Amino acid sequence: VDVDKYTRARNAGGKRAQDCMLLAAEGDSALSLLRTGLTLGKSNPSGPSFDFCGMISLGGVINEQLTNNKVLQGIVQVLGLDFNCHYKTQEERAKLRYGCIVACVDQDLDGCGKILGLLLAYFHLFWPQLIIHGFVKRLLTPLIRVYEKGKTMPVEFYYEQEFDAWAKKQTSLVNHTVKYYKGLAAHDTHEVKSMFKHFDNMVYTFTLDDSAKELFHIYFGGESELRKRELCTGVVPLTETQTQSIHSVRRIPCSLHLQVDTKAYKLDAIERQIPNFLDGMTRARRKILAGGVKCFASNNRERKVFQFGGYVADHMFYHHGDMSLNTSIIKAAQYYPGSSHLYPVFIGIGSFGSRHLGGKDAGSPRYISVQLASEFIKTMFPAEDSWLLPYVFEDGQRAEPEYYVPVLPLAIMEYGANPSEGWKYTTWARQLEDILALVRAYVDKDNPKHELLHYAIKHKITILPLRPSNYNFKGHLKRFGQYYYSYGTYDISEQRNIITITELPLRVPTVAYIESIKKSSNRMTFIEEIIDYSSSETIEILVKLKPNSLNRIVEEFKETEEQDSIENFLRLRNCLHSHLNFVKPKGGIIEFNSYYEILYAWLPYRRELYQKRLMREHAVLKLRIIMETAIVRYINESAELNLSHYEDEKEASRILSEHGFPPLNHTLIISPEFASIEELNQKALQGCYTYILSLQARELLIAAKTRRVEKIKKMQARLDKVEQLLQESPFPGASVWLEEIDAVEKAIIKGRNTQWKFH
Amino acid sequence: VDVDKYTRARNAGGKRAQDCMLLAAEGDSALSLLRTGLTLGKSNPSGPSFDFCGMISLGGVINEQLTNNKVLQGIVQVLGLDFNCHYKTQEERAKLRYGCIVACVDQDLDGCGKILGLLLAYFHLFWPQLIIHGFVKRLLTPLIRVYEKGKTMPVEFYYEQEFDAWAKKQTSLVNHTVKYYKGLAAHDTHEVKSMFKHFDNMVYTFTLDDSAKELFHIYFGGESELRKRELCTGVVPLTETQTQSIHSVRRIPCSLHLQVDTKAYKLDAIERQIPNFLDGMTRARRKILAGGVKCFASNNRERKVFQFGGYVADHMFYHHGDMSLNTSIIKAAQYYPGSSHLYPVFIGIGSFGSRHLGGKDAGSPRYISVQLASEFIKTMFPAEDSWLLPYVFEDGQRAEPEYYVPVLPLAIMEYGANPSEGWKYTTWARQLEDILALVRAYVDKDNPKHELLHYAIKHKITILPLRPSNYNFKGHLKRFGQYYYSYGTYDISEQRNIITITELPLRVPTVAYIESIKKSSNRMTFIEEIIDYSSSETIEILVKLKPNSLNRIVEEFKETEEQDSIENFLRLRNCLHSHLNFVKPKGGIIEFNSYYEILYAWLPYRRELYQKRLMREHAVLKLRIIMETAIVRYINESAELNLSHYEDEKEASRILSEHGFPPLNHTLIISPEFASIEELNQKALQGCYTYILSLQARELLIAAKTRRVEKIKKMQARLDKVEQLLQESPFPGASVWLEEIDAVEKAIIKGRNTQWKFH
Repeated sequence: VDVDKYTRARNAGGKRAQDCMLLAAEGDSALSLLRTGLTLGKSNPSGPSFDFCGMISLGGVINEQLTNNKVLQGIVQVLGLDFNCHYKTQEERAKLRYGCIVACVDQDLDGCGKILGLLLAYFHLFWPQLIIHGFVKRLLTPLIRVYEKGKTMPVEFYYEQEFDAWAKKQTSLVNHTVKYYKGLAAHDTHEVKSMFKHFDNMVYTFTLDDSAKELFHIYFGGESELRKRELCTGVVPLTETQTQSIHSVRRIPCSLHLQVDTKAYKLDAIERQIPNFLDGMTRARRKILAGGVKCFASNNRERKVFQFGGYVADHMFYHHGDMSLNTSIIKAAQYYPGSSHLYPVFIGIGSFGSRHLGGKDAGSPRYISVQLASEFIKTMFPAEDSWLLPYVFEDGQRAEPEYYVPVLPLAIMEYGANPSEGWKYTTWARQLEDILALVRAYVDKDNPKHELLHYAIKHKITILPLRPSNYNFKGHLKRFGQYYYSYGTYDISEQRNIITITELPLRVPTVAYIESIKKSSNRMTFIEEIIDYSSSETIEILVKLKPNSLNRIVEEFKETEEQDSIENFLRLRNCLHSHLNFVKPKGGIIEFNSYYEILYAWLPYRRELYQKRLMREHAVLKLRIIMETAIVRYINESAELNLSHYEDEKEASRILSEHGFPPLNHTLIISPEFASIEELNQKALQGCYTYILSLQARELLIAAKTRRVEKIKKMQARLDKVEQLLQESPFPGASVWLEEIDAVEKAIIKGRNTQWKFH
Repeated sequence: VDVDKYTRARNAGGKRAQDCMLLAAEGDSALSLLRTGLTLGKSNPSGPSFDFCGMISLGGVINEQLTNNKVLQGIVQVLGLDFNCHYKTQEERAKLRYGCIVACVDQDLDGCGKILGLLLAYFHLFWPQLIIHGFVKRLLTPLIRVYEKGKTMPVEFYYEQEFDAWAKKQTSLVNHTVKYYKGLAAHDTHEVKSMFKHFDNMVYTFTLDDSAKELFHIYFGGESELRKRELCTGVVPLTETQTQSIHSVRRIPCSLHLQVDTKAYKLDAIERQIPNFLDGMTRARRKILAGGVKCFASNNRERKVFQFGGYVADHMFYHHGDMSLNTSIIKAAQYYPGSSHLYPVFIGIGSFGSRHLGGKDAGSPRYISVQLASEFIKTMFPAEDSWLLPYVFEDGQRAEPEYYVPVLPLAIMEYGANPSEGWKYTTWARQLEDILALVRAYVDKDNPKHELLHYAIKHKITILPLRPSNYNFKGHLKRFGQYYYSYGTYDISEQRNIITITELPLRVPTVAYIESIKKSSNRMTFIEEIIDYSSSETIEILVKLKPNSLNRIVEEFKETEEQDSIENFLRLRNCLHSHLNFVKPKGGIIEFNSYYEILYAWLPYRRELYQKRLMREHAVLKLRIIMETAIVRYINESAELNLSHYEDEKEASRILSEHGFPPLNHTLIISPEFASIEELNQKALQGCYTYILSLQARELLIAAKTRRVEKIKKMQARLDKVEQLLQESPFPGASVWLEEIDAVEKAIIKGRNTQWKFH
């Protein structure tokens, strides 16, 4: 009759059992917070205590197998729950040892949504009436606290959207400190006391409606086509009306929790394994790329992998562990035949691995240095449109972007595979020449197939070919039926009775291949020994045969038309199966039938980004021209017309306000940031004033005025060119796209002439 | 007849077997380097190839158990080695399948010294003649390469001392790039080709001498008192004569390798578990403290544990993994009764753990923030003498200091224990009042026991008491015999038949204690249930007894005089066993019989540091006074006496060289660094000149000259005070030490009034 990590309430199971509540803590950290709150003593006389309140741990807890869960068995035992009986009446519910169960879990993705979702699913499966009658409850701790200097009482928000609405109408949010509490352990000692002072206010009840029954069957108890539609749309956050309705009665519908908290957890797991089709990288790889750009921007100096990994964790908010971070960093710099990256983000300094072990023979991160490939990165990922991309915010801090939009589709140009046994994803890189022809035809108006390609977009004609890349592959790519096959190369020495394997299939490691041949009993009866004399980045495997075994091979493998007998005796061919699964930029899962669809879907995103880049540049140039013209006009209208003897902020302001000097916002026009065109327009015009008078005396000289006037002419010439670019026949920024394609191609050619070293 | 990760040489085992060599690679990364070098083809016609050369892996390999090693069995099989036969003659050695075995291991501590030391020990144990006749060899790759711009040929050094001698006489080492190769994976593609172009030059042979036989028995095959003396002295690096003798004949004595490479590996493992008695922290904790000071120096802003852990890895060269780093960071900020740190380095924001689980209930590093305790750290670890401490250099980059010398001995003031099952180390914190009395008496000349204490230092009288700290412990500390015991507190309710435990022993977790009582069958027969209603940082455990079991207890535990029957029925007492094992600052292991010896040994180090601080400050002040006097004298001897129309570096130099302006070194006098007094004297006087003429015109004004003159008087007054401090009766800087002791005490009192929050 014992349960681990369970503290019995004093009144539990007695006459006052219905007044007792069971706190289901997520883990040990949650238990410590509950123990502190439940034992405040005389400091919180009205707060909960160990009277009418108990604790139990939900550690682990991760259908016949469902009943074997030891953690869930303890919850049933302590609550007095009985199977085969439905708690449809109050008198039957009075037999339970506790009045209700309250789940105290973190408000993160690996919190409510997974631990709480399973608890709701477990109760719904066996005792639906308990959820209907409010037996299952949730402790809704504050998510965001805003602290202002001079005030000891913060402003607490239970949802992200609540803070966004409040911050929008809070004018300048400079004197306020914003803290995010995604886990129960994030609360300070004084914050815990405040939460338990109003403990009853943060207890929320779960309600079961008609829509929740279908949702429970989809998310839980089902791993089939039913879940596909739910995960193909993304997470829709709760609206303001829904949030206010929840707080009005402190009742949370089960459907709303599943649609938001549970779905987001499901999508997060997939996003860690499935890349986005816009750039073909997962969120973990984005932080490495975004961190790599930031780390090596000031100086492109060699850094150790573990040293660079610390930079990514410190700056890009990477908290999944250095073991996965260092491995991903190493994979981002590996360059060998059959490597995942045909165009590595980083430059590999040292032994980063080899094709023989499939990159598993990489050196230790302590001795292995890394360096950013500046030439390739600065062209494939332009820095001028990086401000335009949406950015992931981690606890209110800017992190790696939501997605990258490279000049060429990287989801097609690289080899991709997910080691995890779930949501299969395999991508075979298409050759650069085919991809360049398609993109150039789409953008260049003078291309002979420019009109034909645009016609083929709406009808999926696919006039131009897309073929697997044969770079760093001295084999054969043959298309039989609807699948491509990569064939290895072998040499036969009749006099020496030795078969030499000079090439393996496209992505077959040497060590794994030898094991597959060696473990085949039927094939090994013709082989006495296998010797691997292969060099780095080349295959040379000597297969020694029995004295009279070469002849016997041809009558046992039948000499298939598609596969040679030696190519059948030795597994020298493989099928290039593609599982084109990707995550949409807005959220969800998208399925692509062909590599053309991925390229066709990526084109609009890059097309509008060029228009967005020019439109924002046009807005910035107009603001800069106005500011510089006013500064130049100020020199011509200097102390000779209005002196600066006033030397006061208000007093200098009105004297020229009649003249007509605009109160433009400095530090924003000179240095734009991640600000949209609409956001820039309001802040620039309706901002501060102090951009004049703050200049030194030498700027008023005739020589100093000349450079400012010349600067205006330079910006005016640029402004006229931007207008011409916005009016191009195919779409705005078509010529800019073509120029950047050539720059990317030159960087790739330069990186291919060397071993992706560039120096 | 198969061996994993073994590539057979073409001539191995044949007529040319003696010309073949077996390369024993440390791991997969080493194998990749060997494969690249051995297959350079026509690019290296004279280099080694797969002819007369093979590879084998030493992965794992970590006496009856020695013979069961699968990895070593493969080496014996491929070499044709036979037991029970001694290779004392050439004809017997001709039966081996390879001429020699060459170990290709990293030049780091977890390289040669451990993997190579075991290989040498294995051969020495069974076939000593093979080492005598040169069968065992080592591949000595370059350790340090120095690259200078404009030259493609670097300068290679095989030892750290070789580079130090070369860099000492290389004048300004500004145009040279220094790279460290502590592992085989650190070599670039072009460096590997260079190494294998001269492969025979980097092959070194091991020689066995008389002294090596005893050393092999000590380091290997022995875990007893014999190893104690070897590890009590530290590592002595090879001298210049020894290094030159090794390179002259390419023969490495086995004794030299064991005394340097193997001993350093042994000491490194101990240093990761045993702290230094000067500050009571290991090398891992030093990087956290040194990183914490650097991270929070600019702004003391809250940072996540994983975010701060990335900073330590990136800046303090921490490469042992974030799992150990995050755990150590959390332990550095835990503050609860029975915690390891009575004076945590950091301020714990969030749930950092509790006494019930012994700190194991800490929150996830993602949700847990950390903040430096600036008030305590800036006083206990002064920043002005941090430049004086020796510093660990990782690959030529400055890292955390070799040791810290705090104002008070932290090795005595904190609780310490090593979880690892080796080199037992347990420290029980002495109370602050006893420690303050001892240190103050030693430093203050006016203390009544100042003369008595100094007399007691040389005779170990120990006039002043040292007692275990009772802070955050509502129990009893009783000294019986030669050991201290901490007793818990209990309450007995006769009418309720419940025993309430209001206090546990000093360092006994609540959860572990209940398990110990619950697992005792004899004790559990009187207990029906145990309920843990304890609050945070307080103990309240209800023990429910059988109706007639309280009486029976007293006749079964006999009511020992030292231990009460209830204190015996419930394990409410423990022995404060102390294992005072520490690592010496210079290296080695030191054993302390009593806590007085640790305090007595720490005193000289802190005493000389104060003298070193004042002596360097005196030297800096003299240089600053000379520079400022020259600048002031320059204003009085301005263009009126010598103009600056010359405007050339050489031309302006000689015109005032007759006047007598010294060519002082700027950017060093103004901003001292980790430079010794002797180093500072040479560089300051014999440096550059450009400290005059580089000042702006306003500095020559009469008002500007006045502040410079006033600044000289301020420095002159400080210089006179420093001379007075250096002539104090007990020792230089005695009053400075007393002032800093009060500052540390005030910070501790302030941190104890709060819950180590300070705000």
